[PDB]
Amino acid sequence: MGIRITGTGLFHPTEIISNEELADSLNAYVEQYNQENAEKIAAGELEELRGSSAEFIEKASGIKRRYVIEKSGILDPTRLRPRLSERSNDELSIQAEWGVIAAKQAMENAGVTAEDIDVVILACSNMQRAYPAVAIEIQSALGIQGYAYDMNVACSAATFGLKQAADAIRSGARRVLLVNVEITSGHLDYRNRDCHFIFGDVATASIIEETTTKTGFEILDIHLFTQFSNNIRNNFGFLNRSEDAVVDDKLFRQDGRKVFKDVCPLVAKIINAQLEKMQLTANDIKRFWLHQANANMNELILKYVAGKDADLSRAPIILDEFANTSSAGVIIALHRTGHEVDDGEYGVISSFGAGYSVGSIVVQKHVA
Amino acid sequence: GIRITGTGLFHPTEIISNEELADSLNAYVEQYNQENAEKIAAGELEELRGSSAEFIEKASGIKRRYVIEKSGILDPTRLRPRLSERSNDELSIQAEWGVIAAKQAMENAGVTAEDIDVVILACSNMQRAYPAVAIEIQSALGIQGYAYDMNVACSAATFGLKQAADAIRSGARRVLLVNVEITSGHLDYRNRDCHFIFGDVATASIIEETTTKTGFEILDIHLFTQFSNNIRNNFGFLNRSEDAVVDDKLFRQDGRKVFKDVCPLVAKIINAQLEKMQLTANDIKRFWLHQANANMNELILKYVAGKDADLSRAPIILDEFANTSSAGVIIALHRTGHEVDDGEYGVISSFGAGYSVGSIVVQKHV
Repeated sequence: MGIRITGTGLFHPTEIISNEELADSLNAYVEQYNQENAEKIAAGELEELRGSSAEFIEKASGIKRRYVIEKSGILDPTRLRPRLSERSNDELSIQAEWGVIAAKQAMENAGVTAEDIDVVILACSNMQRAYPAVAIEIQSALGIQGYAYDMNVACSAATFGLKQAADAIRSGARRVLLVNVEITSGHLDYRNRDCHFIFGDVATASIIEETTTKTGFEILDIHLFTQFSNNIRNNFGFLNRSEDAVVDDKLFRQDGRKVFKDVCPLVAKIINAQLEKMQLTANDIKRFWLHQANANMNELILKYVAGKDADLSRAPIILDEFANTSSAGVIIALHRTGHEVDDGEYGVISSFGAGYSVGSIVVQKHVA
Repeated sequence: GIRITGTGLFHPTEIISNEELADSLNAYVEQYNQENAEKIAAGELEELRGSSAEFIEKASGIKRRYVIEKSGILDPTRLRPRLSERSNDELSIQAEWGVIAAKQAMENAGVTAEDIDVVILACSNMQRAYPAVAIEIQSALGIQGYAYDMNVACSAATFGLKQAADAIRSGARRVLLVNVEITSGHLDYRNRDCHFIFGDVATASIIEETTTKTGFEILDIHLFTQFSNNIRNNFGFLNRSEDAVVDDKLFRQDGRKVFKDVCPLVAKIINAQLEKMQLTANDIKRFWLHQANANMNELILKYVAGKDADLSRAPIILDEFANTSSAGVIIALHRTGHEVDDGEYGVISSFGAGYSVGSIVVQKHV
């Protein structure tokens, strides 16, 4: 009791890549590859590459576009990664800069200032460097005094981060700033038709406070769950240098079919057990804020936990515009539609994905 | 009551002595300084400087360190360990070490996998971004619940202990906290002012809500961060997109500035914590401090206790392990927790990069 999400913030870069631009770009790479390797095709030595299309992407996921940090290099079929420049230690890192922008909006929405915050958690799927923690970089750019740390549970990092925020509040923290900064274009493989469309870039932030007198979503129950799986994995890391690594697996890899099979029943089972635990039915939940990877997966999970005739409207979809933003997804959804929940009504925040990880939070809105 | 009831320790097999390391770097610089003579006498590339086992020990108190693979580190044409990519079906290197340390901590604590609700990997460098290595560790141990990766570099262990307590305060029975530090994988062996600092280790700890198990009860925690570039490594996943070229993808430090900044900061945190808890420095049986610089711990101990405080109160293990980053303070607690008798108090304090400081007052219970 007494712990509320009182504000959220959102930043996305300016440039947009539509499905068609992305498909056009990969088609060119696949075409050139299949020419250059034609004799290797006819020989069965190397595997031929298959193009993609806007319809195949949208039908597979519900994604239509995504925001990206830098558009040219991603679409450039001879580059297939954003065109970025190294920054000097004296300027904000990219990740710290995005985090600060999202975080200032969360703070302004919650009506708090730097001196009001005690903890800064950077919770996301990939940190730009190991030390000093980018969370501490964000913390000091904002002028916040307390402590900060980086934390990684991939797609579920925001719901784990909310639990850790609530845990620190129970122990004495007044207010926690939770920040998720996902520059997925830095570790996505744009050569692969099966994953090149999945992810977008974004930063989100949340202010979590101990309060009974500010409007916000009070956290009622948290279920976190992990179970190791290699069905989503990125083997890039600081030991690749010492391994003299050669395997081409240093970016996002996924068996999408197995993830879909494994995670849908996992999420629904966790949500249902949580609702039972809380003496609530699915029809007491005004909004399900679900992970934003795949609208079919969401509709599936939604129709199990709720009725088959539940209104589309109760599980907001933002992935059409952002693609999958990994840990940031549920926060985007909450940021865009929390206003659709009435005073006293209930909501569910649930992330799921890599690691296998699942986090599920029951909340109830209070208006001050 | 929340209590540290077991610790565990794994280090790799091979040792590198200061003399072996100094010999190796000296081979590297004498040879480099030959390949680039037209630039030593031209002022474009500065002449590189060697060192010695004497310089190393005086600077730090370090005499040796364990490393994951010795030959490639010492080889002046390579200056980094020789490792092999493992397949996904194999325990990764970092999960493997953390498991070995975890099993020992569990055995010392008298617990099995089924007794553990949370697994935290708190260390200075994760081997990969996802799936979290903590989840690989939890799986391999057969633990149920949830796991996650957390990074505050040198202070990861004390920050991790805090999150362990928080998680227990909110319903967890028991937390396994693991620190795995393959510092040889991001150290710059070309640089005479840092190439000796770090060693490799894995440590683990069990934290429990209990009033009946022998261990160290957590009485107060104070964590602190404040951004500093005085310790930094710019290696990361965006390096490829930056088409990065600066030679800064390894550990880098301004050793003098960290010494001046950190020493008083830590003593101030400790002193303030001591006064908060109705304690004097004479009440503290043992100070388990970060294990980076023996002179730094010497000075901190005099900064908080008497000029007359005997070095027995602040155990040192960096002579054998070198600086083990987050794990260092857990090695010291593991090696000398027995030196504290029932009802006596202790202080666990790590500090370092980020500027981070974490400090914990404990009291031993039988």
